[PDB]
Order: sequence, then C-alpha cells, then structure tokens
Amino acid sequence: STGSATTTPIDSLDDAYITPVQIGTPAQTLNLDFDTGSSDLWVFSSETTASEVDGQTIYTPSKSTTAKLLSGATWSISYGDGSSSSGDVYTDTVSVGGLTVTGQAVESAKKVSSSFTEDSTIDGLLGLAFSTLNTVSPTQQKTFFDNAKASLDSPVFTADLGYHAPGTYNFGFIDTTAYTGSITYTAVSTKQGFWEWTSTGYAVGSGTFKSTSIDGIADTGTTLLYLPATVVSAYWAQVSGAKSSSSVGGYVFPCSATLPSFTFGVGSARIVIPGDYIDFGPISTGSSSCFGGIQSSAGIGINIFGDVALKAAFVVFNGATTPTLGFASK
Repeated sequence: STGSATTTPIDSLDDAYITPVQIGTPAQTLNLDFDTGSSDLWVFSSETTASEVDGQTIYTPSKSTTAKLLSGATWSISYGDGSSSSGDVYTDTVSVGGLTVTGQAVESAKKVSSSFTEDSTIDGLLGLAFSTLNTVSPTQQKTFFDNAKASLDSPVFTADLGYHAPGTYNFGFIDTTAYTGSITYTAVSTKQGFWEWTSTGYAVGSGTFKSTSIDGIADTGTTLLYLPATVVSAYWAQVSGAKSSSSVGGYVFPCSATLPSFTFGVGSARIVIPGDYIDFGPISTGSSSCFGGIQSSAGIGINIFGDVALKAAFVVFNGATTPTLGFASK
C-alpha cells in the first residue's frame, strides 16, 4: 500500500504545516502537524478542557464506531518549545492520504498548553520519530508509520515541504518526479529516538564550503534551522545590521536586507537554502526588525534541521531495518 497527502503551511511564514488525517468511522478529518521529531499522535478532542479549545476541530471518540478506549493508558508530552499536552488514549482507524491503519493509538488531549490553544489551525500532532519516544503509559504505543510499515510497498515516507506553498507527505513510495538529480542517503542514529544524522558541513552564500561534522535531527515539527553558534554567527555576519537579541530571543536582521543562501552538506551532496527561506518577517507587527530563520542551538542540546532546511529538499525517511535519511534537491 501507499498513501499521499498534501501538507499546507498554516500561515504566510510557513510556521508549521498541516496535513488532513481521517480518524474514526465515519471519518473525522483533523488537520495534524506531522512531526518527525516526536512519536505521539494526539488530537484535540471532546475530552479537551473546554477553555483550552479555540477554533480547533476536535475528535469525538463516542461518535466513532471503531473507537475503543485503551484502558488505563495515559500520555503526557513536553516539546522543545515548552509547549505540552496530555490525556488518555483510544485506538481507532486512521488514514492518511489513502493509507489506512487500524488499531492506531489516538491520544486524546484532556489538557493542552496555551500555544496549542492559541493556534486554531493545528488540531493535533502526528509523530513520525521512532516509537521508542512514544509517551503512552503503561504500554508504549507505535507511531502511524511504524504500524503502517509492514503493509507499505517500501518502508519509507517522504517529506516534500513547500516554501510559501503546499507540499506532500508520501508513504510507501518515492516519487521520482518530485526531485532533481539523485537522492543522497546518509546514516541515521536512532539512539535518541530521532532521525539523527551528521551533515558534512556548510557554506554561507557564495562562500567556500566548510567541511565539518554537524550532528542533528531532521525535524518537520520545528520551524527553524538550529545550528551551532559558530555556524550561525558566520551566517549572520554576512547580513549588515544583523545581531543576536536576547530580548527578542535570537538573531534579528533589518527587514530591508537581502539574505544570503545557506548550504548544508549531505555526504558529498549539497542542499541550498535560498536566502528568502531564512526570513521570518517582522518581530512584531510593523517592525522593521525581522526574525532570522537560522538560530543557535546552544542550550537546546541538539542541532535541529527544521522546516527551513527540510523545505529546501526532498527528504526520504527510510525506515528499513537499518534506517537512513535521503536528501535531494528539488
């Protein structure tokens, strides 16, 4: 089997992407944030504290003839941006882009933190990291991909995120029309539960490529590209007037600037992030200070190849017995 679903930016900045997901019988379609940096499929629901729901579409398990309470199971997750959610668990039928999994753990939120409430466009998350990170207790549950894998034509999914445009998540096949050149595959460590890999270096604009190993994670659920302070400083040094602002929380730059590209290495291959992808717009409405899309990972504890990086590529998440990651230009 295969599936193919369009993923759509939630706003004009590509802050995140939502993908429609069918849950239950009859289907309840929720728009979920596919997140290769976590491993829980959780949804706003009829169980979510009413004051914490503001415009989201909810899953109502009592209206699904295939929903079953997973007795005794609870979940609770905290993300790198400080947001969190928790609740109980149902199993139900879940379909993405025509690919159906029966008995998928659907984690129903009883509580969500303010950032989730405040984002009316995201009805929940669909985790695509390794199931070892799944938070369901006392019986850990599998991700949608893990459950689907054996049925897939090939044990892969691909992320093809758009810049200010829709893109695609495919399951079970590689669309050879969706990228240019070849896909370069690179090793993955699953030791931390992430799609963790090592970039071979970087370049800023038309500058020379610096060969240096940068371990980080391919994380569709993180907006920006978080890299070591040395790398980030080298990038922003090429933008007149750019500076790190403690008050704003990162590098900012004059909105009048034209940003240089940023290249990262995948083996001997190179992925170029155009400068415009690195512009996250005014820090506050009407400001002429703009927020940068490349930020320091110092004090995160890990480098993160988030959407800024991934949307410059066609990315293969190869879930074979030994997982790997592939990147192609597009």
